[PDB]
Amino acid sequence: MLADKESLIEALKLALSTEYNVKRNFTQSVEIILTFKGIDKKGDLKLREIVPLPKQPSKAKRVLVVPSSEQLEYAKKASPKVVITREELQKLQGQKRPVKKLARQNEWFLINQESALAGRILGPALGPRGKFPTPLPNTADISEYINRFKRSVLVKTKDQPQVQVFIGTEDKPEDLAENAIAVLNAIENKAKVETNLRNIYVKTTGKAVKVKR
Amino acid sequence: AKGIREKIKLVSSAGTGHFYTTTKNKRTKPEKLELKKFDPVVRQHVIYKEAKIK
RNA sequence: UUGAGCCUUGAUGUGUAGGAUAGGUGGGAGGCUUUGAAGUGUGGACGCCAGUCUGCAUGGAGCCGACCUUGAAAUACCACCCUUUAAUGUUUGAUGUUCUAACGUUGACCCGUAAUCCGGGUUGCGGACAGUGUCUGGUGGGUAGUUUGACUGGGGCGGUCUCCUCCUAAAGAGUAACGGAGGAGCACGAAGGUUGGCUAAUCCUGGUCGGACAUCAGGAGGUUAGUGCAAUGGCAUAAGCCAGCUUGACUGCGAGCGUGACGGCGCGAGCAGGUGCGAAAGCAGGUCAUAGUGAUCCGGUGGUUCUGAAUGGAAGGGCCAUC
RNA sequence: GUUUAUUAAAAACACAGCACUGUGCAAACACGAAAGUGGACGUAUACGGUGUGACGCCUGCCCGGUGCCGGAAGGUUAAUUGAUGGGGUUAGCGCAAGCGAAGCUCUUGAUCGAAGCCCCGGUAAACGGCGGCCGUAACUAUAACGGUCCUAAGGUAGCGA
RNA sequence: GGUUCUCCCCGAAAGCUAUUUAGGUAGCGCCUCGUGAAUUCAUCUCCGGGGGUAGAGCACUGUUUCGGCAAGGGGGUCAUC
RNA sequence: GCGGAUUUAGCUCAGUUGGGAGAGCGCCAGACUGAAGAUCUGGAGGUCCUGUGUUCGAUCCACAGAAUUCGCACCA
RNA sequence: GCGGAUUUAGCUCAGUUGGGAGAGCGCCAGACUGAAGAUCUGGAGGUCCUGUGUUCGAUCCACAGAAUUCGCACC
Repeated sequence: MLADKESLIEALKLALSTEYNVKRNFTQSVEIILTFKGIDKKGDLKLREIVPLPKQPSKAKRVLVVPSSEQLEYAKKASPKVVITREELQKLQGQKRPVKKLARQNEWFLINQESALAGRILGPALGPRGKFPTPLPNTADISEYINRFKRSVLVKTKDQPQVQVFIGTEDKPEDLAENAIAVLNAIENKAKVETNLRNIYVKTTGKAVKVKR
Repeated sequence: AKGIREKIKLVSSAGTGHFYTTTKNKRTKPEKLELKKFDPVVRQHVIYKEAKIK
């Protein structure tokens, strides 16, 4: 395997100690790391793993929404990060600054099918630093599609040597290792290469733990 | 097992059932060439990869 | 002088655009600011030119960044990351090169000693040598050993018990011989099936691309045919056939038995489960079969609700795989 | 000659030179468990291998094979030395399934490595060794003269039972 | 190698498989002795067909020879072996 | 098959900036020669070992397989 | 008798998946020589022993037969 839960438990109990959680000013974060050996251009080790954290940490996710008018009155309630309507996409047709704002600081861009202008105005700003949009359901009763994306992260690499993704915050390393191994399962499920291990670490807003395994 | 143009053993385990057996195959001809549907659990003939994954 | 590690000390780069000398792998959008802390401005001295040095400012004004531009690609703020290898510290070894309280003194002077063993100190020698104790290597018939089938028209040869058919040998069975003919040291990625299919040659005569021949439509209707190495036998409502559909060749018991000397070798009414094969009647344990291995004892090995001299883990055993 | 009294009575041969050979010397041999006594009261012209076949000439040649050994340019791949990978045994981490570190230890054929020997060099006393078919002389046929065959190869330094 | 006094009936011990057999070996008898039992067992008269010991043919495949011609093949001659 | 290396012309092999794929001996032809050899020069010469992925572009980067090949497993 | 090689170019002989027939040598041509060999460059040289069968295809293999020929059987 890549790793197992206790060899990730033992190392998040290290990561959330002051040794590795060197504090700035807020309630801070932790991540699961995988760097590869023989990682090259072919395709069999390339990844995209959109993974809802099986036990969500203290700091939720940056979910943009684009509802159609009927479901809006509910989407208004799912606690979305930011919102734009099926309509007002027609006005964003040239506005670089708004686009680069949204691209750079949101994470998830949830879009109704009628909103297909969404395929045009965001790609060249978002795409280069690997975050993705997705077909929002048509229902009013929308809530677990929003809540999932409000607790998910992604295995970005398309050709480059590393993954490193958000997985926890300051308070409960044990559950956060069920988050950590879920990312590793996505990977060993998408890339049966196994011996392409350079290393497996876990990492805070700064310092990284050279994990026991 | 001992020879070259030989009737050899190969470890054929089940698609579900864990159970293994063997009797024959031969390196003399092309090899990409077997699985079956069979069952040493006997319940339902469905998937059986041979010693070989065809 | 040379092996293995470790940054105490180093250093292997110019192309354009970007007011500017851009390895990467990456997170996101902010980062420093106590005045002796930070840049930012502007001289001056060095040169293996890609290094730095030294002066003097102003300085809570804002400046570095997605934010505005450029490009192959950003740079503010942190994480992560040391090797090809040098200098020397700090762990530490080892061949040469030796000197020499090991040592050997079966070399001398001195000495107990009118003394062949022997006592012992100075010297003089070479030298970690000697010594033997295992492991690897063959070297030779320098102790010791065996006399290893039997078949024998007495021996030397040529042939067999094997496991195999036809002769030969006197029917339930057999009974060689350096005898007569010929033999197994194995066979499937199918030479695997359950339906369904039948009528083929040779030669006569036709006809693109011949010059014996190869799909052919008809003679006559002949039961004038075929056999992938070996063989003898199959025997035709074809198994030889061959195209569709596609690979049961079940896990478990069995009245009844066919029988033998411990293995063993053969199969089946009927009963279970549900097992796959089917319209229905209904069928059955795979290459055409004959030729193909272990006395068994020791081994090895993979799995486990089978155990394991008070236990509990557990050696070792049991079950049966696997040889 | 009186020699192996015992088959031969020598028709055995014990001579004796010598190229090479054992040892620069507590020298080779070691009988005896400890001798250091032969060799030595002695040096590789003392003493031992394996022999020698009066005497004096004479020992051609010929290295394919196999001896004899001796070496080091470089491969086969052992004590010796141990890259590693996999485990065991076990802290830490796990409501459990189970992950899983030092230390201790199991197990590598890591990488050197030539005794032999592929090899490289020399051996005349080291082991034995001299090939056949197709064509033949002013006569039979002698068998000088013949082209060659990757064949290791045809009676040669004599005197002729 | 060799039955150290006598007697009476069953009683060829003395052979199939063989045997890195050589008067040697595993069980075994046609044996006795002790349990046990049925028409169990044998020859006949009979039922019922497989055998191929004989025998006999010419059928096959192999052919006797003699007739009579079977686009078979020989001898002679014209001819270009 | 464990792992590495190797496979580009007839054979030995260059092939590491991914952009033109080749040298050497030998083969061939001319020159030379009297003929050849030798010298000299031009000319010849491929399953890039296999075949896809990645790439604008593949001998080249990745991988699955093979053969050539070095050491190597082994108490069924 | 069994087993085996062998009947493959003048000469010595190679050869076979099982589909071409080879080479040193010899002859001949091309020229160099008045000429010939060498050495040269091109052409050519076959009882593949026979029969039969397998087979795409037999020089080959298996089977049967001739005929040389080799060892052992023989005492």
